[PDB]
Amino acid sequence: IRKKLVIVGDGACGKTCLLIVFSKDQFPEVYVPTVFENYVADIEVDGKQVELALWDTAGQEDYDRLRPLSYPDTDVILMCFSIDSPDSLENIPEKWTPEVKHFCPNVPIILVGNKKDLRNDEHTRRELAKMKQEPVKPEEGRDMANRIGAFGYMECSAKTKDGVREVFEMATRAALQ
Amino acid sequence: RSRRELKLLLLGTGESGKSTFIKQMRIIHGSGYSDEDKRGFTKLVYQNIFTAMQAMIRAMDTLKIPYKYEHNKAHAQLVREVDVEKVSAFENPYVDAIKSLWNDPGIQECYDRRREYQLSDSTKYYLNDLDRVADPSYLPTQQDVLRVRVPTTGIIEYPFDLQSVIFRMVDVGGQRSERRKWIHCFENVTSIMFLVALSEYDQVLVESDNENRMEESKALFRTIITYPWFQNSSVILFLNKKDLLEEKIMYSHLVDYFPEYDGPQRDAQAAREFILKMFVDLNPDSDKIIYSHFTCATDTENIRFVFAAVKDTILQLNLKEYNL
Amino acid sequence: SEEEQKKKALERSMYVLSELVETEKMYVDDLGQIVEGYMATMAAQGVPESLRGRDRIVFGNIQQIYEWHRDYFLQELQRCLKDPDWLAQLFIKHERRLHMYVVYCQNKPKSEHVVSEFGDSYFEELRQQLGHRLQLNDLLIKPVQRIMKYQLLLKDFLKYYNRAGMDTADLEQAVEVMCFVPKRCNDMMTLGRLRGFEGKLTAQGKLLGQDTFWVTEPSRGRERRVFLFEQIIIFSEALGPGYVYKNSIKVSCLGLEGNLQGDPCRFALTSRGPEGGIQRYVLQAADPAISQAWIKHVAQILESQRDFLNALQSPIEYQRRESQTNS
Ligand SMILES: Nc1nc2c(ncn2[C@@H]2O[C@H](COP(=O)(O)OP(=O)(O)O)[C@@H](O)[C@H]2O)c(=O)[nH]1
Ligand code: ALF
Ligand SMILES: [Mg+2]
Repeated sequence: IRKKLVIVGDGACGKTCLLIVFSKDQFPEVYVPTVFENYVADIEVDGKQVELALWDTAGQEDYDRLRPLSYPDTDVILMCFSIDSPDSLENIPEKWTPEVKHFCPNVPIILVGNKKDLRNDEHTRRELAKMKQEPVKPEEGRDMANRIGAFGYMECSAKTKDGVREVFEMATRAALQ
Repeated sequence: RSRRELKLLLLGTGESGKSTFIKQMRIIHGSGYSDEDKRGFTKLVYQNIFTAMQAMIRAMDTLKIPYKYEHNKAHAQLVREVDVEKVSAFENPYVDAIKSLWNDPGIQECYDRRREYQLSDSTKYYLNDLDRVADPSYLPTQQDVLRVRVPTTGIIEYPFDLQSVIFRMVDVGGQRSERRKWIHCFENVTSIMFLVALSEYDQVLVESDNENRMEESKALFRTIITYPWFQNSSVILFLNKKDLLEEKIMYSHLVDYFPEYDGPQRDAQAAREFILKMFVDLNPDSDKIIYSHFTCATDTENIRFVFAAVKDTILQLNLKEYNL
Repeated sequence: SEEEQKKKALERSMYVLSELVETEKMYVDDLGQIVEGYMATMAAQGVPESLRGRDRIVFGNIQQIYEWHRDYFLQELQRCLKDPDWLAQLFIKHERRLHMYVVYCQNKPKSEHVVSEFGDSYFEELRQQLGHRLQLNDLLIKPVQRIMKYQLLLKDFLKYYNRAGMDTADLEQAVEVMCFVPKRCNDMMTLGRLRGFEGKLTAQGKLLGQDTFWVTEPSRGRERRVFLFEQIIIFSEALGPGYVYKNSIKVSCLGLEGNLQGDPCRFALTSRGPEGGIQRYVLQAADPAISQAWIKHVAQILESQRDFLNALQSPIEYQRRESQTNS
């Protein structure tokens, strides 16, 4: 039983890194890649041998009408934004949601908060303080997921691999319903 | 929402066989020429003979060639006075005179030196076989119809239904005079059939007589190939009039007109091989092949084979490129 | 503590160049699954009666794309691995060829309608006869993705390879050009909804530009969206989107008179043909800086087009000229 997962988000918000960690079980070897060609992976939730297909939208983000070609017959959307960038939390209800629910009506959405490890890191706190912003707390991300109405809000990091498996475990079980 | 049609431009210097292609593509894929259709051309066969003769008659004077048989001085006057646009019968004050002039070794001497003035290519074909034409019961043979010469000044388009696919074959002018108009039929062009007359290598342009006829066929080619609406359209080079080169290359030598050619003399092939090389090298885009074929446009059965093979390539392309 | 980071520019950039080169391969063979797997098998076995009239509409021009990549572009990326300075000049070189992505992108919505409705009970069969892990509708997105991943890979060469030379000018155009191609492809989707125009929009050359104008003529005032291609300019009625044809003027008979009776915002475009009559449309613009832009560009398209003609009538002269431009 195959299903179709398309990912969506702003540029360099850890879309491509998140899929590499799952499809390999390893960090990219200290060269952060760019192209993750469409990977059918063998996941197993609630005892159901799902073969969920993964589609990256890496780069196709300044082109309004071209993304719509990746959306038909879709069963789940891993919409996401970077924790280290409140400007990526801004586009979730602004650009993405309104676009998504048109090309995929009543079809589920999983909000994900990438690179949780970069919340604690001091080098990304002093960098953000310049812009008069701060790392998005979890009690802001949940309220966003509710507001847009996602299947379930999750957080992870491509460096830690933490919550990466559990996000796809949610992405799989969501693809069922 | 079907799209079963395909435009093709025929292009090139004048007198290179663009119209003659259209005649063969008619012979092959169209309705042939009937007897009534041929009888239309007699006026033009008749005309061409005068065009050609008057051409030389004037060449005699221009190049101070002397007539061998005094009695031809008259004959040459009489003929040169004739209005070719009104001539529509080959009757005997003249039929004898043109026969006598053709026979004078002086006129032939002039004809042997034809390079130096504008005489047509089917002059021999006709003036040798006068007696047949001059017959009062003449009716042009398909070959005669293939070898006549009614010069084009107008873009006349000729469609041809062929295996459920239409090829719309455009026939353009040739002299510098006409080439402006060409751009109005550059519209949805699928492929550029470009003709070069292999036997042009030794002549000069009719319109401007300082400039080698290949030098210009060459210039024109690179000029069209460059033009940026033809980058999404294949190019097929038909080096025509091979039969003429094959006979011509025995006297008039290539290397005297193109010194870059380091091959042998009187070698029919070695020449055309080199001439082809000139043109194919002017191909700019290195990701695109530039198909070639040596043709004789007055040889129906050679042309049948060429266009046969050309299609199976043209179709092959435009299928992959989703134009069908 | 300076030049030891200048050499770190190379290695880091070679990893990005080698990704392109090694992804260009997996892409070639992934198109090779489409072309010589699904299309080859379907040609040998036979065409289904439900899908007989629409065999081609599924695979678009994908065969043209494959054979370009395989037999020329890939091979040149391999030359770029052992000569990375040669790369930027190569992406400029073939701006025109990438037109084939436009024809494919526009004919993609049609695949889904010809696949997802007609033969999904048929592509299951071929998928299990060939035996691929990836279902047909996955492999037919490859180019759509690939063309918008060229902007990315080159953009990453620009970060890391800024230090390894100041020919960011060769790579400036190289990146510019490789964003415009996905722009055309993106724009040519909306303009695919142009109803009531005979002629293929695709093969009317580049879509240079478009803007809104008020269109008089001796008067009949009307707000219209004016598309401008290299071969043609179309006048169209906007439907707030999606458009309708109203008038055209092919560049082959175009004429222009700018700054009409003094006004920066007004110009006229004229169609004078060999067989047709004489039409004349007065375009008045919103922003004066949009009017002036158009004059300049159309007055140019013409300037060079009237060069071409003069060179047809005098071709040897004009190729002496161009041979000394080259050298
Ligand atoms: N002997 C010979 N004559 C040819 C050949 N091709 C064309 N001709 C003749 O040369 C003249 C020019 O042909 P045409 O098609 O009208 O030239 P165009 O101006 O390019 O269209 C005609 O009278 C033909 O009979 C050829 O291959 N061999
Ligand atoms: F010189 Al022509 F038709 F091109 F007579
Ligand atoms: Mg002709």
